[PDB]
Amino acid sequence: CSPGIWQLDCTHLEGKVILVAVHVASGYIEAEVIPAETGQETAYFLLKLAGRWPVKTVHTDNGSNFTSTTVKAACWWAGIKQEFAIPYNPQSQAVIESMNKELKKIIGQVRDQAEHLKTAVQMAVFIHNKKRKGYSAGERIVDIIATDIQT
Repeated sequence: CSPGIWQLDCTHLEGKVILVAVHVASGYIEAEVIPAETGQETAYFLLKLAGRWPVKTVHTDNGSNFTSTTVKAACWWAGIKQEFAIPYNPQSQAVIESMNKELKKIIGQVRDQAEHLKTAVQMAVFIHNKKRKGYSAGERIVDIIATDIQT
């Protein structure tokens, strides 16, 4: 997949909101637990992600998520463009559903090893990214980005 493409969605659990970002080419995930879905939270997460990885385009399965002035400002500042659903590449959509499915499963498995849901979500990200499938998603993302540096 292009190395600059990410998917970003929110999922719901225990009355809280989990923002889940997946780097399409590797399956690596980043997530945060946010009070409720807001354009301000989506924008803040996008700016954080773009300062950490070379984010070129972001796709989502809820296009309305990216309407607000504040999200448009964050994409403008960071130089991100939206990847328009339209025929969401079949291999790509399959990566995204699969990583999202895997994360929700892991959260459930570690949930009682943490008091708060946000702690279990980050234990689930950690497990997910370090799981060898072979290399892990964490290994794959650094390989892909590092290889992309050198034209």
